[PDB]
Amino acid sequence: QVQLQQPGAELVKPGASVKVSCKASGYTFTNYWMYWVKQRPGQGLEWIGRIHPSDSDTNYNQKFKGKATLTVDKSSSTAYMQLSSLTSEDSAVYYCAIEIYDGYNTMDYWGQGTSVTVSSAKTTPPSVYPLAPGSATNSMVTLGCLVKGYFPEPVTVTWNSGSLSSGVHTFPAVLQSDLYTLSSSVTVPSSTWPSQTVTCNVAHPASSTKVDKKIVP
Amino acid sequence: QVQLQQPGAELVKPGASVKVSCKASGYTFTNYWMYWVKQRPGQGLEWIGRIHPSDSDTNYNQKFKGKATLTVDKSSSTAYMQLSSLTSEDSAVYYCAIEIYDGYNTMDYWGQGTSVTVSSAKTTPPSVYPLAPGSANSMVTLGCLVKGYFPEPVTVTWNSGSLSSGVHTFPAVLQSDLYTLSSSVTVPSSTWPSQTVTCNVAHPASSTKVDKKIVP
Amino acid sequence: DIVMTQSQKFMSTSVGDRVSVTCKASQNVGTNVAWYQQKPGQSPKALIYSASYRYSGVPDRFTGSGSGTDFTLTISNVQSEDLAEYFCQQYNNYPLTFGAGTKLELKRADAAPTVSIFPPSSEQLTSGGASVVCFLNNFYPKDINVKWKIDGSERQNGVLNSWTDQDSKDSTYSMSSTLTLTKDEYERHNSYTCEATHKTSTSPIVKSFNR
Amino acid sequence: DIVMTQSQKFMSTSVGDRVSVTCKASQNVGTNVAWYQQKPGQSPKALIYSASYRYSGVPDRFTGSGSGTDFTLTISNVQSEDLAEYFCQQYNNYPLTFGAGTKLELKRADAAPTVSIFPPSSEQLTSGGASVVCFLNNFYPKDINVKWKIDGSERQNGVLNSWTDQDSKDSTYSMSSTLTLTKDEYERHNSYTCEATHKTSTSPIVKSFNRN
Amino acid sequence: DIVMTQSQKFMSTSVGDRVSVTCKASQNVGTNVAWYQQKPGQSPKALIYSASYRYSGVPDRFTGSGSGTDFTLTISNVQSEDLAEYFCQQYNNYPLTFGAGTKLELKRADAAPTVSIFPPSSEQLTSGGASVVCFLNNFYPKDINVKWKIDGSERQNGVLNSWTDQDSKDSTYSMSSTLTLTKDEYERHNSYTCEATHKTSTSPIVKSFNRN
Repeated sequence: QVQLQQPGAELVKPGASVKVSCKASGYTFTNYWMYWVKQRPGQGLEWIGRIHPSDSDTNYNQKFKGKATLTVDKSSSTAYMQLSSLTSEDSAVYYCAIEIYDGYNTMDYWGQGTSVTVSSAKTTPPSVYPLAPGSATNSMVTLGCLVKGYFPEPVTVTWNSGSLSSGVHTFPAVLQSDLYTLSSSVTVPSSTWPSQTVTCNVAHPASSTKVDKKIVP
Repeated sequence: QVQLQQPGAELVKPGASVKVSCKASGYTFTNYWMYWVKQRPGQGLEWIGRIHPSDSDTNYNQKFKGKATLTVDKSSSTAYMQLSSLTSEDSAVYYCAIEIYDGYNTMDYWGQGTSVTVSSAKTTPPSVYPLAPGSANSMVTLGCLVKGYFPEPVTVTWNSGSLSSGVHTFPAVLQSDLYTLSSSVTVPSSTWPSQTVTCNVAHPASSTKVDKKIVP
Repeated sequence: DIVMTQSQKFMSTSVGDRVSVTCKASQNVGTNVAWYQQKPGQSPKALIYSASYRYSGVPDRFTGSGSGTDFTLTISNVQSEDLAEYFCQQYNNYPLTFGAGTKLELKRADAAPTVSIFPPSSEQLTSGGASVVCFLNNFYPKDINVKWKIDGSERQNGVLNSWTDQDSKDSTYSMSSTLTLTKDEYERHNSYTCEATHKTSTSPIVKSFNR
Repeated sequence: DIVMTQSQKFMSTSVGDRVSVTCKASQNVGTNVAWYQQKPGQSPKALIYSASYRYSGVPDRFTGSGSGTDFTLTISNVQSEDLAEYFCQQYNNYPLTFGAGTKLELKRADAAPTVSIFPPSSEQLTSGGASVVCFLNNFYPKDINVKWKIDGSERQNGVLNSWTDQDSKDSTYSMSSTLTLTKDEYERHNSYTCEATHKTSTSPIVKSFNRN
Repeated sequence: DIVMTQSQKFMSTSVGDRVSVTCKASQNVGTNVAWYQQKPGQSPKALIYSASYRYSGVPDRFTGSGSGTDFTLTISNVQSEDLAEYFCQQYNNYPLTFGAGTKLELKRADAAPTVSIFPPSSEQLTSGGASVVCFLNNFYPKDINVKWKIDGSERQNGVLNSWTDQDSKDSTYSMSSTLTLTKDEYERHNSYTCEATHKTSTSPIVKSFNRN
């Protein structure tokens, strides 16, 4: 399977430098252009540049000529984008992507995107609090999960390790007092809860935090 | 003349408190309601409350009950609004205002507004640089760069207000806890460089008044 | 740089019907134009290359057209799963430049919210803080108002609100409102109420708890 | 609280014509409605009280109407001086609540920008910094793009841009663009160029100076 | 001076259950501590002396305990008649010092208020004044909001509000709201409304009269 693997997040002080990685596997790494695109939070897509891993040939957007440097490591099949002299305008999600035409079909492959956050604040893992209804009774029951006080973005919220998908609303995080907070709700049959365990799984890769919070009655 | 006198700006640290003053003159201070309005940067108007200086009777917007306290000092004809436990959401311009109906006409009177900035940064006066055109038309454009100050606001005039037409004063931009704005004036070529053109810049938060001549 | 101008920031249609995005290039780019679909929180997904050719996996509901400067992306039999932002892009000249994006909006009948209130968990109470959470799920239109009351007294401070995008299943909206207080401030009061105001009824939906 | 809903965030017309901004009260407020005008950088000014009565000094061009929940402010013979944000307010019920504000815009013909460039002043060069300023004055419409080229090479780092509101005399817009460098980097190059791209010309308006 | 610090300003229970209030002394007072009960509008009533001994006429439901610095007054089978503020006191050291006082509260089910409106009496109208009185009796919880409307316009001035303490019979609360105008203002309007917003109903309770 063709895969592009990127780290989830990276926190970097202003004026420092960061090297985003894109580990390719399952295909001939030196046969396809590796593209890099940037997306500021809430904004549109921007093309940074592309590099051919065969000979490290590059095409840069002039806007990122001195800021972004594209390299490759053919011994590990990894592409690197280095961002230097970091400012607030550099905080964005950085995607790596390739396009493969095999003589029959054309397919695109994207990494998950690396959320780069430029700030002097340190990492804070999220506090996960269960949202149980309260004793004071219908065919459905809504449970919740409060993911409070983390930095930086992002976090991933799943229910029962992904077994619960229908009836799930995960709300966009809001920044307040230099910390992020989001919430998630799930609506399950009253025969499911409180009889069966319902678990809120929260992952915060910037702090290496994985918390499984059960919604106890 | 009826006048409400507010200081231009106030810089307060977060969590501290500040007392905005509104000095009245030219009318019976205890005859009309004193109103207070808040306007956040770029936002709309919000009513904080009103106080009648005769007996200090108050009507408060419930949103500001624990935050704002309205008092008066009749011996100096001054109204005060105290803001406590200041946060970033309290950085705004605060107006005092009155409304006088005299049996014939109805007039409103507003203070200039006090620019409250809630920050931990200190004051920085602006550097004022002249923008003179390159060496060698019937009209010449001059300029003035007001760079690196905090907090808002600053006042920019040309020739002490004598030059008003052809003036463009641009809104300030915040970068790295410092504000920067610019101002341009276009005058006849018979005016400059034959006559002096002066950029007057005032920054009340730092007691700064700079008059920068545009020299060829 | 070549400017790709997507005129409309939003396009509207009903489920099962059709919709079209337009994108105009400042200069002639031939047919070297691509289209991308991005769902909230997901990586971009290429739909069209060479103005009218589909990537593998793209259904024929997505059709691209246009040459020179004017290009159009048409979506047929639109379903709620198609809710996403759509970008045009030119790759005929350097630098490669994207469009500003166009968000698909789906029309539907009005829907009243389902309101749930949640007291501060015993776990959070050990941290010195206290948050009360109110969920407002599956309502339409998006315009809604939440109001917190503490012993009948309105409280606007410490309130954090977040809205989801249009739902990928039923095209509704959801909202989460969290009222955060200190543990001692929370223990000084008893009645905590979440009041929801929406166009689907003149009487607000009220959810509350005590202690 | 009573919600004062001004349906339009922007109202547009031409000079000499008329414009009307509406305001919707969530409950019947009778005629206890006021209107305010606020020009940029100035304190608010009261125009109308009791839904339809003018404050002293307010011209008859400003008229108010409506009763109950529907209210309308109408500005006749609109001039460039009327460029401001207009708020409705209810004072029938407590707390007193304003509308969101409707900003007035004036439609006019296109206008190419007058572009002036200014090298760093010798006074600033003593501080170790160097700012190049480009004024783009009196253009319409507002959409405009400025590119800074240092020796023919685009530079977008350190560019501070600021746009004025619509001018109160000719209804045009103006823009100021400042490119800030260090003193040593400014002296490492020679050609400094301000290029203005506007819909009034297919070719950009170019202004350059050589540091020599 | 010895300080007597009562930990709680308010103590809450239901009718029939029990409460306890604690008092902390800054220095040792042995057992020379007294407890007092004070109902609204009455002189204090001595309940306990020597920390644990009762005055004549005090029921055994009032029990005092403690020695040294920590003292406790317990009331079992609490009834609505026991609603009062309770004080501790030390008479071991001079000057004798009291505690700050703890007011007893009683939890009970919600109760909607009974609202009654009264126009100005003809007697007061001869004096030039005019007071409209609104009674809001026997509601729970104590939180309530009252608005006055004159022909639809809200009047939040010239209003005098008074709350009773918790009722000694049914543990409810009561409110009196009086809007005072001059006789001229009163005769210049017709509809006078007393609006009550309480937790027990999302819609306000409305009592009005038309002077007509």
